[PDB]
Amino acid sequence: LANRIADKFARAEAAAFISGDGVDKPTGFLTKTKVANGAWAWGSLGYVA
Amino acid sequence: GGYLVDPQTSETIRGVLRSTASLRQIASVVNVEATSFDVLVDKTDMGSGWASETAALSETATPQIDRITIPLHELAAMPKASQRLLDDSAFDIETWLANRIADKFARAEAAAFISGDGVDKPTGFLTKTKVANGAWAWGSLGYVATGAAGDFAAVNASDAVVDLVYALGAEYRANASFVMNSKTAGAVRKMKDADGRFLWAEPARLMGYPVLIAEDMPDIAANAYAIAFGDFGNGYTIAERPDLRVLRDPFSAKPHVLFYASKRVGGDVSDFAAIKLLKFAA
Amino acid sequence: GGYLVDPQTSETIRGVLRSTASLRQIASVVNVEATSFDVLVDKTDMGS
Amino acid sequence: TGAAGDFAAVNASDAVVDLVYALGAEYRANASFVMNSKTAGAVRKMKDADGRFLWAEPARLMGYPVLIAEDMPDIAANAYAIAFGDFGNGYTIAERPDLRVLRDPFSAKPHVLFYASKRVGGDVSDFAAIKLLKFAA
Amino acid sequence: GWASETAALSETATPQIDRITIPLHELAAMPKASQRLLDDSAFDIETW
Amino acid sequence: ALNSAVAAE
Amino acid sequence: MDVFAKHAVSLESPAVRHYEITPSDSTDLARRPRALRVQTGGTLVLRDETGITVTYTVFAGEILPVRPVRVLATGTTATAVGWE
Amino acid sequence: MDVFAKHAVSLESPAVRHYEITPSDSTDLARRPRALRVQTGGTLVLRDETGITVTYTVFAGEILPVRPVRVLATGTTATAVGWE
Amino acid sequence: MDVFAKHAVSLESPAVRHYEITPSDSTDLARRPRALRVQTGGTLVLRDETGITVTYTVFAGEILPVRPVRVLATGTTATAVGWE
Amino acid sequence: MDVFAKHAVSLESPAVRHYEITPSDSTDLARRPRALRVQTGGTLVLRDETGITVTYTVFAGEILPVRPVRVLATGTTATAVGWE
Amino acid sequence: MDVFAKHAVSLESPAVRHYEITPSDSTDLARRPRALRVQTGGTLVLRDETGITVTYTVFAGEILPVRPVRVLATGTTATAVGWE
Amino acid sequence: IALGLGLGLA
Repeated sequence: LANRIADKFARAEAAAFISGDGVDKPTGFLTKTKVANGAWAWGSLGYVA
Repeated sequence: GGYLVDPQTSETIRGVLRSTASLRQIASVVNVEATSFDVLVDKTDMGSGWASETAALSETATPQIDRITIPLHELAAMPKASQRLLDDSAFDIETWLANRIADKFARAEAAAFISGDGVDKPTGFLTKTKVANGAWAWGSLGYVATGAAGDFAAVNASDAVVDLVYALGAEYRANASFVMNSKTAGAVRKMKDADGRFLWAEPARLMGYPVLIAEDMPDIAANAYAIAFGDFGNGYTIAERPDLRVLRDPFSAKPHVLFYASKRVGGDVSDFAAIKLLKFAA
Repeated sequence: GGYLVDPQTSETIRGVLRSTASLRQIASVVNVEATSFDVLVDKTDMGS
Repeated sequence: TGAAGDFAAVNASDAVVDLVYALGAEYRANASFVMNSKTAGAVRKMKDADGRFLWAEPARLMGYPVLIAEDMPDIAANAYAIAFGDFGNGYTIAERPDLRVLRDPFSAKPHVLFYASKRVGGDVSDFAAIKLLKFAA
Repeated sequence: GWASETAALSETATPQIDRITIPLHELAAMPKASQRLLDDSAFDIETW
Repeated sequence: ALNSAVAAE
Repeated sequence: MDVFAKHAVSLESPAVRHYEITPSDSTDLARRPRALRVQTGGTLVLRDETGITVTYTVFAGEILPVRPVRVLATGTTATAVGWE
Repeated sequence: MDVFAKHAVSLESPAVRHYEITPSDSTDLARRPRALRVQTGGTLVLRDETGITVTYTVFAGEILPVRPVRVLATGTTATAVGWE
Repeated sequence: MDVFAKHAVSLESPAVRHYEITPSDSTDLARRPRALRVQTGGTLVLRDETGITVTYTVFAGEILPVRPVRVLATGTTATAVGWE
Repeated sequence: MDVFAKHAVSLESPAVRHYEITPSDSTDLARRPRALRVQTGGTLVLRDETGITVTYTVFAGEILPVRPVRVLATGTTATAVGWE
Repeated sequence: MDVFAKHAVSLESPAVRHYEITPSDSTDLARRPRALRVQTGGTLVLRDETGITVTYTVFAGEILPVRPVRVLATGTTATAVGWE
Repeated sequence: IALGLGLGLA
């Protein structure tokens, strides 16, 4: 169980590192108010289409 | 004068060198001094909480556990050799038959590791109640279908290879391999683009993934499973004894020697999520 | 005489092997014994 | 191959790949092509519908090493210009590895007349390990 | 065989053996060199 | 590996 | 027995699969064709994936190498068969 | 003496091999052609490998870049020659 | 549902996008087409990117595989639709 | 001055070299052409490399993308020019 | 705005650059064209780079995918425009 | 344009 709980923790933190929101878990980079690149400011991530 | 010429023979009695690609080198080999082997896998996973500061914490999930029973059958051969030969045939016939029996067993267990059934031989991955991928339950191997019945797909050929690759799981593709036979590998290398150039680029790997050329998978029939792909090192468990038990009997066949040799070996699939197949149906 | 057969179990209990590509091996992993961490970045530059 | 003189026109280089994959799995682990130079030139001249030659210092073909001999027949009507296989298992050379020289100042009298010889032999040992390409039909 | 539990295993096949005779012929050449050349031709013509 | 009487065996 | 079985089917390649089309009018086609073989001459209207449509005054047996998403039934007087 | 002997024969390439076809009707063709050169104008019916068939009101000397599996004899009034 | 969705659209490939052109006369086209399907026969004038122009006495339903930058309105009597 | 000088000449490429053909009848052509431009309409007979021959009822100015080895003179009423 | 700007212009690709040709007669063309769009039907004579020439009885609006070095003026009755 | 059999644009 000490190996399998660690496995599930390393797999469940990957969802928070990517698509996680702010509540009680890390906020992933997909949830960071994306603003289109070219109109790029600091407080936002850029995308191209 | 020509009776003085005494032709020199070879050092070691040679033979035709047949295929040794036996799936044993890519799977999980386990030494076993028993009659059956029992692998214990997990078919589910746990749950994580992301627990808050001061709310609660309930019971979380615990992975349910499957026992898979390797039957560990035996494989026996008994050549009858002559006592006049063994004393007068200066090549060491005892260890030559012990090498050839070991070669025959390593070749005959390759057919049982792939398409053997349950009766006194291991069950290969092909005889494991295949279910189309997408509706994948645990007790089954998944396949994807190409399209047209005989050959690959018509308008878009060779993506059957790609979606079979990318429907196998991300961790299993880290060390995975294709398994084919030679007249399927020839047909895959014959596949070519709209201009006449074969579209694919000593292990003879495909798309970067290694390729095991068996000789015991089916060829490309109407509904055959000619190409398999996956992490056989986690998916397939071979349980065996790492020796070749030889007993010589000068007693039943009385002027003969009658080497009874038998190693014993078993195995089926241990992880159903780690092998996918290519069906040619629809 | 088939009850004396006692099948040998595995050495280690195995498991289904799920994905571990977790973005932890490419990002900046920092050990921290506190309630929070404060990365201090520079959002502009100087002039010459 | 197909057509009598050349390779098979509609689909070409398939006579190569079924020759490779009609040789066995173990022998292809260390096998080699055997050709001559004007056959290897005719192979390298093969190109797709774009004019680009499709076969991408030992001058290997399809990953497999190639021995450019000079004593095979060229691409004739019913010739066997390309061989392929594990000749290390398939073909056996038996010889004396020394070159016996006897100089003779006695027969040809103002001359020295070096009589040199070595003895050598060999045919196929393993018939399963050599495959040929016939250009007939 | 894939021998059963109680099957009374009879004989099996045993590979028949072929001898192929390498004949070991000989290959001979006899060049004719001048004794005036060998004495006056400072390159080592014998080993050449 | 059989009798020495038959040549091919 | 096709000698071109291993060859991939590009857009430039000949018609492997053919199916007759109906002027469906605001229901898209099942599969969009690489080309249209016209059966009976007339006019027919064709819509792209970007949505713009024009009328084509087509002749009787012409193939036209256009790749339409939907054939509408408003101005369609011409029957065609799709090639793919 | 062809200077294009080493070139591969694609589907887009010209007709290397030609053979006249008969309206066989529930026996498939020997080799399926890349294209059909029509000899006499009329109607002819063509079946794919997927099985669906349509009638083609074809003209006299047209080539039609379709790749049929079987030409049936029910509605076939037009004689053609296959190209491959 | 296109089976050729992953395929790249080359210049040789069939017409994905079509738009009717107007004889703009010293204002260039929005997108230059791979080919021009003519709607009504007549004459039309076409300019390259290098600037040289000729008159084309075109027929009714012909496709002409030219890639023009601007269609002028001086000698244009023929209506066409661009393919791209 | 050709800007396409470095480009390779495939089978799909346009006609670089042209030569008029005579209905030779059991003497093969000097070079087999990629295509045949017909000059005068009629019938002409064409033989493959595999030997089978058919009659083509060809029209006046058609190009036919066939690659013949020999044009016989028995049924040939039509004059053509080879393209290669 | 061309979406095919990055694409290379092959021999099989559509006509990027067009220029009207004159029957120059023993002065070679400035640039040899990939194809010839004929303006007025008639006869025109074409020479390869190897030097052999034939007369083409061409029709009115045909494109002919030939790549000529020089168009002579002896038998040329037909006006054409080159494509490249 | 050129000499293929291909249902295509050019």
